[PDB]
Amino acid sequence: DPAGKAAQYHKEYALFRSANMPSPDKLATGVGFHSFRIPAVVRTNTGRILAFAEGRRHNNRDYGDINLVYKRTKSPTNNGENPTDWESLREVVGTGPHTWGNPTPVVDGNTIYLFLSMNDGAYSQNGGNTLPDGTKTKKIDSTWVGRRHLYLTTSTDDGDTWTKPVDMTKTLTPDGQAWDAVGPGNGIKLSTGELVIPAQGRNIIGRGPSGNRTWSMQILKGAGSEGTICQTPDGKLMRNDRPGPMGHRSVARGTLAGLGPFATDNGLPDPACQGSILSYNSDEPARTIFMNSASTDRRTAMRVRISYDKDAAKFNFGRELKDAPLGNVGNEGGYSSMTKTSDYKIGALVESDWYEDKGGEKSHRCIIWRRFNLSWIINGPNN
Ligand SMILES: O=C(O)[C@@]1(O)C[C@H](O)[C@@H](O)[C@H]([C@H](O)[C@H](O)CO)O1
Repeated sequence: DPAGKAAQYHKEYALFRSANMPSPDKLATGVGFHSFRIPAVVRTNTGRILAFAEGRRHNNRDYGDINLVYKRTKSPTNNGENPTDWESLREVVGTGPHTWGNPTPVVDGNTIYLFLSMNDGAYSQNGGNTLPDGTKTKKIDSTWVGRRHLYLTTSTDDGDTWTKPVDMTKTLTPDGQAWDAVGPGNGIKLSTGELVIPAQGRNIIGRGPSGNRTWSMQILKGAGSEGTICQTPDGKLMRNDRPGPMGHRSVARGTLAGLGPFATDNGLPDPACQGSILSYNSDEPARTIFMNSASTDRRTAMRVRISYDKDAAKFNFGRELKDAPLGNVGNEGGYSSMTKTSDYKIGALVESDWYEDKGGEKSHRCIIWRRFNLSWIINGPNN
């Protein structure tokens, strides 16, 4: 890989700063957030970078009052290089005491589509969880009020503003389903122009002229809840999903006509956590980038890898992110999202956990923004 001859570049700093950190991220209304989790990042066709997250208002839990927040780079050309290159925190949607989350964006010409999940504020995945008013949640169920919804919002002004989210659950989530997830992380635009958004048990396929899409479900057998999608260099689709049990990623391949079986990929250990994947380039040699925690049991083993295979069958060892660690962000590791930047870097959002209450709800979570070039990956000491 000729990119391995270039000087290695990496830079890293916190982008979503939890309430306990200096200069914590707050909305202009003064609403702050205990934790930020569940990153998503895209480069728009202007070069601007849009970074999304869940702003978890009172604690780090997945339920309760959670708003879908974002930042953009201040210009289309600054590539997110420095902290001051990013705008202040904004909100896509925060209505009610509800959970709004699972940001799953895809760029489509001059429109950015953002899928997201939602649940009523009185419900959680497991039920019985304590809320700030002293009540306990109900368990997410198959009722309209109690089941996870799927929403879509759009921007046609480079992320500056977002349309009121539209509930797509009735057409883009299977009937009878209770829990659900879209992404989180990103969707893609295929070489043939369709949009593909990964979701629990299914892909969501957008067809139509750029910026005027209509969506349908591609139901999958054996897919995970938190999936990634990526058109590999051979032109095929690949789902690379978070497994149910800890162990390894679960991967399937196919086309818009259907995917083959999901199988455990023993080359990609995973602790049952979200991962991210990115088609980096089409020219020679074509590359797919993958990021996750490369450990069957912990989220603190973040690793970024390259595959040169046309089907992304094999990834290299790659680079452990801890080689370029940050010391004032807690313990890095968790969900991630990657984009290419205009200046030939990979930009990655990565969760980090201050862990002050260990795994309890009071531990503050923040999100790191990393940029690095291919050479940094290729030249890793164990690669
Ligand atoms: O960090 C996790 O592990 C998390 O809890 C965070 C997400 O907000 C949540 O929606 C998702 C879900 O619980 C699993 O995918 C099982 O359905 O996972």
